[PDB]
Amino acid sequence: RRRQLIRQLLERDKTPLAILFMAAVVGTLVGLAAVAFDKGVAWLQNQRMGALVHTADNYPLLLTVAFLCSAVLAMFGYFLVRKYAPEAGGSGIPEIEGALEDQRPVRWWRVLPVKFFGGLGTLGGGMVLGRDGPTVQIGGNIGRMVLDIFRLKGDEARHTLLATGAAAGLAAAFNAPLAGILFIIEEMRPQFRYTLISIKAVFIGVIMSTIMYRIFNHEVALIDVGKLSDAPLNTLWLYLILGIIFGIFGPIFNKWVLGMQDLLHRVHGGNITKWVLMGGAIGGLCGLLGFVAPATSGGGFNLIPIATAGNFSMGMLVFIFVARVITTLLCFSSGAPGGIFAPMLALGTVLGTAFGMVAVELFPQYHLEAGTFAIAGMGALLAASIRAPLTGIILVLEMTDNYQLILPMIITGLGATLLAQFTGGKPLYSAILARTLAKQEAEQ
Amino acid sequence: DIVLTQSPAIMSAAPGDKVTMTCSASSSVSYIHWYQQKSGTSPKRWIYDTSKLTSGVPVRFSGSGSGTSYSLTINTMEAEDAATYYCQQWSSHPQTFGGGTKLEILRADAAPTVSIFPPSSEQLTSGGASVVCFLNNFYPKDINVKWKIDGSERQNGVLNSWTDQDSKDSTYSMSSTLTLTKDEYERHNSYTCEATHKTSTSPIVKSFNRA
Amino acid sequence: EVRLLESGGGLVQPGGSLKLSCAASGFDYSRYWMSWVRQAPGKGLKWIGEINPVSSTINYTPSLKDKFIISRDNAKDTLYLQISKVRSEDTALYYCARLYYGYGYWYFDVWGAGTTVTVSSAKTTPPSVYPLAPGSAAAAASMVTLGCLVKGYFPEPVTVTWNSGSLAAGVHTFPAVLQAALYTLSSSVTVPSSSWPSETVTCNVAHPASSTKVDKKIVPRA
Ligand SMILES: [Br-]
Repeated sequence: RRRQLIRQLLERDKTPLAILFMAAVVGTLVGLAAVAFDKGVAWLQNQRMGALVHTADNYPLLLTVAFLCSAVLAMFGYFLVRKYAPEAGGSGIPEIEGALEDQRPVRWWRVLPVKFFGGLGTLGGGMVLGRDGPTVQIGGNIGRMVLDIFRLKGDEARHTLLATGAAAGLAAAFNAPLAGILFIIEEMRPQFRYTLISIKAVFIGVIMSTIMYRIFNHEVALIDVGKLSDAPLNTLWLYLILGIIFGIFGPIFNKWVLGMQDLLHRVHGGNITKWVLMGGAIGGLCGLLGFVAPATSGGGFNLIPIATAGNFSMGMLVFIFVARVITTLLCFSSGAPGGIFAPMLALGTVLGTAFGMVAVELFPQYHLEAGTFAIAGMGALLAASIRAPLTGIILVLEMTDNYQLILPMIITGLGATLLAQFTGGKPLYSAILARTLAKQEAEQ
Repeated sequence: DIVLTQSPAIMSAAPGDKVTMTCSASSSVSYIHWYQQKSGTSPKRWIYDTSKLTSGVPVRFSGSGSGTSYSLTINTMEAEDAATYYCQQWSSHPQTFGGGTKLEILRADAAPTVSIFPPSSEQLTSGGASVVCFLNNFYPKDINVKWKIDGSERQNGVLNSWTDQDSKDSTYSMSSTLTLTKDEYERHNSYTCEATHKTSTSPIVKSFNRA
Repeated sequence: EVRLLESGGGLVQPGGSLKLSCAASGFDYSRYWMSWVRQAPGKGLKWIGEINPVSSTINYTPSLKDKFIISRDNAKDTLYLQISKVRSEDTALYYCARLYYGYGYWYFDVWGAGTTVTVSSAKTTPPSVYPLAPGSAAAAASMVTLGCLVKGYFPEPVTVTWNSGSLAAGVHTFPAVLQAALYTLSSSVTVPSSSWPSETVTCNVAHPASSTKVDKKIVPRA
């Protein structure tokens, strides 16, 4: 074996120029795609508000134009998937994961158009789902497309270009280049076997994607939270405590998304029509609550500044947590196209500040700021449920830029994954590819 | 709230000699701080978290302790170490300081150079008569002053005031002032001020007669 | 360097109120918790309160409702303390401090010089300044001690120098004592018999509370 590795040690990182260059174009397309998707979600969201002003006296009629406007776009997105591409429901990260384990196709000729348009319907109606879900699966399939159209052969090329696509997807959805690379390296690579994924190439496309976004998105941060205070050593144990509660809740939240997947299938039975009207009902509740109580609906990125700044009561904070747990399940367990990441960031922060609020009142000697605990709980449900702590950590850091808090973010994150494991939880993307693979055999 | 009680509320010690303050808390306390204060100037942070010196604080100083008893010590004291050292806590809320211990130089005994003054013509013209007595430059602090008017003790209308420890010669001083009316003053002739120190059994009298 | 400058202290009548100020230079006055600690006439340090950089947190010591009111204006880089219903317990040197930590056990990092608050119904009064020259049949020795008595002023402080502060060696001023709502003190200066009465020693007194500057020449009696 020894002489074989002196051979291979000397051949390390020599990615084929063909794959390097193609990973450039994959990154550029996923960029424009994600940018396109983002502006479409935004534009539908504004026109629905401009409807609520055409109708701003008759509060009953207003509440109805709320419901119907989201119900329609919801259905349209629901319908697009079950008629033309059912593997584009939900997040789609798990599908792209199976594509890398070579047990699931990448039907780009169908998914790109349905996920894009079907997502815009459901996201642009204001249901609580993230841009991530669409972009990442849109980006993988743009990888597969670029592969087939140039007919590049070999296993490096297929798994690389599909990784670099799903990477550049997440990066473009969050403006987080490092988080994109770390997300495939930590979570999306095939996890039980060696692989041929060039990470120089993943890096090449992530760059391209991030510049694409920057061209059409300069000026404005997804999440502006300002520079918070520091964490004294003698306050660190408080974050390990915050971790443990994330690490018991983490698995319970997974239980709920899985059981509510079951529970909602019992409603429509699988019937393409009762399903699409069930999604019209969910969409419309979200567009109604969008008007009636915005902190319960939508992706969640807006309340993140407010909650970190301490500008919510704890009364309101408990309201939003229960409420957003509920809309989050109903939206993501129903199968609508749309990610689970960005609502898990919001869910996380609000619980985080609520801890900090209690913690501030209990130890004035610590000179706490209730908002640092918010930053440390943002990627904490990502750690406890997705079991991608290193990705949540760098994702939260890329978005909120308070590096002075890296230690407490780590400490809450590790405690989340640690108690997640020791409590008996399973990685949630893994536990649903599992189930779609478990039926993709139990029908034989 | 926590009550810090510093032990030698006051104390002297010779230069090049090892001193040791105490800080004793009603309940348990972690990572205590110590501020040096010399009269006329703001407190200075000296030693923080039970143990660490501040950038500037020379290495003679040091502290240690745990739970309920803490301390500061000066391996070789200087003359410039004369000040008041306040221990302070914030393990619990709210934060509390101790009473302080003042630390003063210790020197060789010195006798007071006693000096008596009659009322100025200025003050008499306004009607009052203050007779002032300066007891300057002596170690230790404790001294007694007694007034005699025409050789008779009298104790009403007298007010004294000690200086704090001098910088240069590390001595003390003390003034004594008997005030009478111009009219009480003019009834008598001899006024005397008697310093009783420990440098002697027989007091240093100074005096004047108006004639 | 780092500079903390308190102003605003003076004489207050009982049950009145005041507003002390603390001006910060040489560092970012935001990012820091600020604090107030006062030291009463000859007693220990006592914590008033503190304010977080955003004014979202303000904690006071155990003491009534409008007690004190700490506030901060990071725009002009000064910290404030209003005391109301001022009783004599509030006669104190008031210190302004900047807070910090090490292991997280917070401490009083840098302090200001202070301001004094006297609360009293006694009325401001200038000093009458009298020379102390040695008696008629004075025992003329190698050194001569002279004085001047600065009598019946209010409130504190006076400042005493000799020959505009040239004569620094050999001076003592004693702590002022109070009686019948007025203050008295004295300054001794020992010089060589070579010096006086050959040249003139003078004591310069200044009592700004009453706008008093006065210089009293010492000249021998009889
Ligand atoms: Br999914």
